[PDB]
Amino acid sequence: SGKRYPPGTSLSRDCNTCICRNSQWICSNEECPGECLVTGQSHFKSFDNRYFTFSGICQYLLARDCQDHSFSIVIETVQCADDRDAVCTRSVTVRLPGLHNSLVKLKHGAGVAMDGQDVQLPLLKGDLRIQHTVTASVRLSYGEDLQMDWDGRGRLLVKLSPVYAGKTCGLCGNYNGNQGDDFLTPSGLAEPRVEDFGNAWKLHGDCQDLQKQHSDPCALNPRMTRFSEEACAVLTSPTFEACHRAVSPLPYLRNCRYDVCSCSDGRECLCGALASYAAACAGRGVRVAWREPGRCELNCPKGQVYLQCGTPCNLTCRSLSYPDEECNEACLEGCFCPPGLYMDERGDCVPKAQCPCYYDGEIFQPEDIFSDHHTMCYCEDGFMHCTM
Amino acid sequence: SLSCRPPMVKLVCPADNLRAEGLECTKTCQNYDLECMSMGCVSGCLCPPGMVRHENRCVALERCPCFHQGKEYAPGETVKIGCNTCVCQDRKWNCTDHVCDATCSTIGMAHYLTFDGLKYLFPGECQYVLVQDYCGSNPGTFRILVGNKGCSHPSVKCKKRVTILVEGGEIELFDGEVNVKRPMKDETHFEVVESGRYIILLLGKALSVVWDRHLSISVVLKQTYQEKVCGLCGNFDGIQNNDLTSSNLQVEEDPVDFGNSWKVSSQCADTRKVPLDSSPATCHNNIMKQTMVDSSCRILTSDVFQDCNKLVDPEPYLDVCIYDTCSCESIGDCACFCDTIAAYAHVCAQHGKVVTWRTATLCPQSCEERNLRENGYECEWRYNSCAPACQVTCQHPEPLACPVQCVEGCHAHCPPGKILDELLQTCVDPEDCPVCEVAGRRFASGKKVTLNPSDPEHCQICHCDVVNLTCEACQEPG
Amino acid sequence: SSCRILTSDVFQDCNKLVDPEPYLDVCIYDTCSCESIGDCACFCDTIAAYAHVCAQHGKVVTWRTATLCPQSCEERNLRENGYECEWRYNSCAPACQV
Amino acid sequence: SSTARCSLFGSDFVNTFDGSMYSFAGYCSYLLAGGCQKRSFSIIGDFQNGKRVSLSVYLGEFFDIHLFVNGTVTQGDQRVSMPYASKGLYLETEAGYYKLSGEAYGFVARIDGSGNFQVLLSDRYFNKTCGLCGNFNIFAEDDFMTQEGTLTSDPYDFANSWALSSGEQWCERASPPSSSCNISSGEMQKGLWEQCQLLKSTSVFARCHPLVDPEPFVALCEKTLCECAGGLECACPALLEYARTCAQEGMVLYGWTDHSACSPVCPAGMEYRQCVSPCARTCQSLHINEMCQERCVDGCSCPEGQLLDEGLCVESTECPCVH
Ligand SMILES: *[C@@H]1O[C@H](CO)[C@@H](O)[C@H](O)[C@H]1NC(C)=O
Ligand SMILES: *[C@@H]1O[C@H](CO)[C@@H](O)[C@H](O)[C@H]1NC(C)=O
Ligand SMILES: *[C@@H]1O[C@H](CO)[C@@H](O)[C@H](O)[C@H]1NC(C)=O
Ligand SMILES: *[C@@H]1O[C@H](CO)[C@@H](O)[C@H](O)[C@H]1NC(C)=O
Ligand SMILES: *[C@@H]1O[C@H](CO)[C@@H](O)[C@H](O)[C@H]1NC(C)=O
Ligand SMILES: [Ca+2]
Ligand SMILES: [Ca+2]
Ligand SMILES: [Ca+2]
Ligand SMILES: [Ca+2]
Repeated sequence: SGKRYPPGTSLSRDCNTCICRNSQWICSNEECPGECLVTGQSHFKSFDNRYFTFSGICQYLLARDCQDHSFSIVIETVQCADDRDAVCTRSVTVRLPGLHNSLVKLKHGAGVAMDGQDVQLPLLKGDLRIQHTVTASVRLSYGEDLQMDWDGRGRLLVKLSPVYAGKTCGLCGNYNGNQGDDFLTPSGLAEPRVEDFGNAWKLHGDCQDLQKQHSDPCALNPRMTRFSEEACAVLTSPTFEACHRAVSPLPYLRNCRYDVCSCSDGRECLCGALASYAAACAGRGVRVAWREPGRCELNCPKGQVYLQCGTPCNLTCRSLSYPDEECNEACLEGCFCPPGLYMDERGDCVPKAQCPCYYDGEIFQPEDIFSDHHTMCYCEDGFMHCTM
Repeated sequence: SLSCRPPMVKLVCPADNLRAEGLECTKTCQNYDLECMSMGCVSGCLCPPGMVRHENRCVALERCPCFHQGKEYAPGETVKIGCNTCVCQDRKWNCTDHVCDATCSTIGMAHYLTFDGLKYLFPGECQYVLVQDYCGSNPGTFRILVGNKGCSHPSVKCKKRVTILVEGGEIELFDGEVNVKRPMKDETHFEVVESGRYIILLLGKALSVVWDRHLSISVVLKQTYQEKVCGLCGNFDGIQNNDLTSSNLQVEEDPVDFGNSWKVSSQCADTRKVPLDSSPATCHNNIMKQTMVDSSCRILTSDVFQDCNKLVDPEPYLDVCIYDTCSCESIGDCACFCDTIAAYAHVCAQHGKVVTWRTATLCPQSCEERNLRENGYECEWRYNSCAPACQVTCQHPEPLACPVQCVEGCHAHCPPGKILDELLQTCVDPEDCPVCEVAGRRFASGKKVTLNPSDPEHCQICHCDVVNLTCEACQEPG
Repeated sequence: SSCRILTSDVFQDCNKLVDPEPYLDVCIYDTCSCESIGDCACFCDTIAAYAHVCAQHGKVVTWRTATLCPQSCEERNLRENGYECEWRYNSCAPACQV
Repeated sequence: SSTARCSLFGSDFVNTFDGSMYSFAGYCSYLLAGGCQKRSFSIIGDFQNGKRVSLSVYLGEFFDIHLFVNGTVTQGDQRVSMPYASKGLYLETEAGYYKLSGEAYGFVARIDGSGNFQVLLSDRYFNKTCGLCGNFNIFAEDDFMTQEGTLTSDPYDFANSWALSSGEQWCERASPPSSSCNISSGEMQKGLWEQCQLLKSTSVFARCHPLVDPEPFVALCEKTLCECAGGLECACPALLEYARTCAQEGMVLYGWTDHSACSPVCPAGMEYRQCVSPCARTCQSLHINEMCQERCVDGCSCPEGQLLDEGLCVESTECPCVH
């Protein structure tokens, strides 16, 4: 990347490692998980690191296990502004044949609905765990080979481990490492026109298929043409200097100008798109401090404080109830409050004195003496001390 | 109410089965293999299980067509994509497995299309390894190179130089013509076809080069290699996202660092990481001009290209159009715009889509001067959309391995009974060709090759310069 | 340099008769202002203007090549499917014929 | 015909190309007209708060003009003088009223002294445009086909579909105004019903009926004769439109303002004529003729002599020289 390294060093990509020996990096080829991403209005990413857009409004098949049928994902897409070139996600449906042949639905809130039933988070069933992440974003976790991300305002993500190498089919491609084959219709042939690909994965015949995927919605709103330039001009500004050599910014810039001219309010459409790039930079190692009072710093409530890179392990009051559980989480970004304070259910965070206990789930007040004939139990400080 | 048609029967949601997949999961031919959601059915009238809906018609059999490009195909109908046929037997397309012949390209001044297909930007000024065979653990037969000068910014400058190193030879080209600095050993495979606007140039069984006389470099490799090469065109493996494997054997994300790994002179000036923007230098803060250039590149999406747009994405080729001609000033000969279109038009021709997009008020391309040397204008040289490249001549009477179907340019058209020779510009009767047929068999017009090296006792050599029915004596080793 | 065709080997006859200096000033002025993206007539025309003035003083000139302002004439003889090719750009041809 | 006509007359009132009026008190810019498949241009009208300020033409991507109530004009943000002719758009004054002509692009816009946007548009755009002035079809009702394309019965949410925001301001849905007329009814409907009525009664208006219908015009006035306190003049805006709307059809009317007791505003030295030629023979003019075969346009102009010289009417004797 235009900088020198001594021999013997072992720099590491996110996927694997590489070592300098005789001016030649040696490298493994071992697989590593892929990600199909939805965001913006209609900007998609394949497993094989393709980018495109398909502003179709129907229940399309996002992804699916295709040699067996461990799961299947179905986006549902909607027009999302006065403009015709503004089609964002409403909801996504997930289907687990492995458990009940149930049907999970991710709702435009942070809400989820299983089989029509609204459900509290966490949702420990046998395999799938559904809990908030920052308390503003849902995360499904089926087994170990699957993740999801919040489909509230439509930023759906996935994590497919390499066990699914090449055996998926949908909008998101094969997950085979090949970026070129990705427009492969269900009838088994690569289509050069995106307008052919997405409409082949709708689930309803009544859905009109489109004919042209416009590139410049800014034409139909000439007012925003000026603004759309300077707005994501910061994307290439040296504010993001540290991860130009981590991921190609040029599409994320392209995906900005489609969104800001398209949506109703370009304020957040801008600042959701910039976070789109920062999230990818962070997913490779590089965090960026790109928030300002002008550049859309969120407003953590008075109980909370903004934080750049922190540990979502010791935050919730539940953690004191289940301390033994592992928290193999990253250094995440969001609204925390200082370490003396732990998060309470009511949006405030509190010291651990009045931090209730969640024994059997049951929300015991901080002082609850509590016992059968045979057991003997109390809630001290967030932990539930049982005996016999 | 309405009693639905006879060919199908009404359904009712049972009160027990949550799986009331009735009207909502109306299976058409598209969504049959696709799995559907359903809360409950409706009071609709759905086809029997043995059939589906088909455009307001419950087509009975599972014979309903196999779509491609949003178009019908009956079962049994075939489609030709690339060098493969492909039939839809039941409902999915069933294709062959003949991998086709890939093709590098230099569309404009500084852009590069890989074999597997990867446009990327790389303004360079040093000499670079376009493609070679000497890659890792191979013999290293051919070493096609490229060298540009004053070509970081596209303009009327940037005359390319190309030096191609095969069979221990040194033949190179620039400035309109080709030059042999060192002839190679096996002259038999050597071949040059100056036809139309191109210099078609074979070098062997599985190698061919094409040159537009101006900038473009379209080398064509056969099925032989299949990951035996590397350079700026990638590896030719089919994998499309591993074409940026630098010479130090690691994928790079930023192509400007990539091609720096492939420069020959390891001490010249490596290029500079440009800040990324949608506007080149001229179009930078020149929004007025920036629209006029934009509209002009929309010929790539015009009524005349509508056939080819469905096959080949114009979007890659558009990006080059806008990039070059902003940077280019296009004062005199405005080829820094005309060429980018011609590049797309030829790719269209390779897929069988000849196009006539060239008018008198846009990139005219006259052909009158060849019909000048004779005092009387016989008028045989006519410019033509895409006339075939591999014909027979006095110099090349035999048919040649023809990597390119047809090509643009001036093409001498005259009635039959006359074969073209380039020295005497017109076409001429066949007998006037200095053609050679020694001891009966049909071959070329006296190639300058010493046949029969293998057996000394059978060293029965017969050259032919132009016409002579001669045979030379072999010098004995003893 | 591009406008120095107006002072080139091919115009040496006409340079002695007609001053090219007025016509040069227009050349540089127009084509700077002009962007000359597609049909680059905002340069080709200024020269053609000078070449005709040269013709009026009896100095026919052939300055037009294939790599500079080509000016084909096939269309006609092309449309003439039966290519009896006749529409040959007769250089500076008598405008007033029968 | 071969032309169209939209009008934003008076306060909040609109006239589409096809005889469909309503009222709208917007809050920001709104697209008046332009292509819908592709836009070579676009006409937008900014509303401060219901009341209008600025007409503007965004010519594709690269050029813009903002002419506004006061009368001053800018290009981008740099205030330019007037007249002004860049990019094939001649920004001129006619009959004391400001004009923007886009004949290359097939439109003519203008404003009067009071502030009344008008758009004459070429028949090249039939069942083609779609904006706030409706489609240039024939149907004088379907002309509410939203930015998605939806026949909406409401004349209000429709206009709010064609909202365009900028970075300087992001605008919302305005609200329909709550009328104070509903309680302050009193005599104001009895004595003042007549000035709306005279569109029908008076003979000078009694002859465009086979061409147009005053019934919407009398309908749209009666709701706006109630907010203004103490004035018969409140009828003449809705009326003044009816004059032009008949005139555009090919049948002009004459001298109607003589007894109407309402003349449209114009600066000193001029008052409202009807059907003055656009080629006002001014002071510093060349005496050429029979090129100005243009159609005849209404507006205020000088007396019989009193040639124009820099926005005022001055006697022909005192024509200056210039150097
Ligand atoms: C493809 O066609 C061949 C030849 O008819 C047949 O043998 C094979 O089963 C087919 N395969 C598929 C996937 O349809
Ligand atoms: C031009 O060449 C094309 C392609 O070879 C051929 O189909 C066509 O007949 C030619 N036309 C003329 C006028 O020679
Ligand atoms: C026609 O053009 C030729 C070649 O330029 C020239 O020699 C000849 O004088 C011209 N004849 C006429 C009639 O203009
Ligand atoms: C009046 O003109 C001034 C100066 O050009 C401008 O700042 C202002 O916005 C105008 N106001 C109105 C109501 O047009
Ligand atoms: C109106 O335009 C639509 C869309 O172009 C077209 O389908 C229809 O025929 C047109 N109708 C009339 C009355 O012109
Ligand atoms: Ca794939
Ligand atoms: Ca490759
Ligand atoms: Ca003479
Ligand atoms: Ca209408």
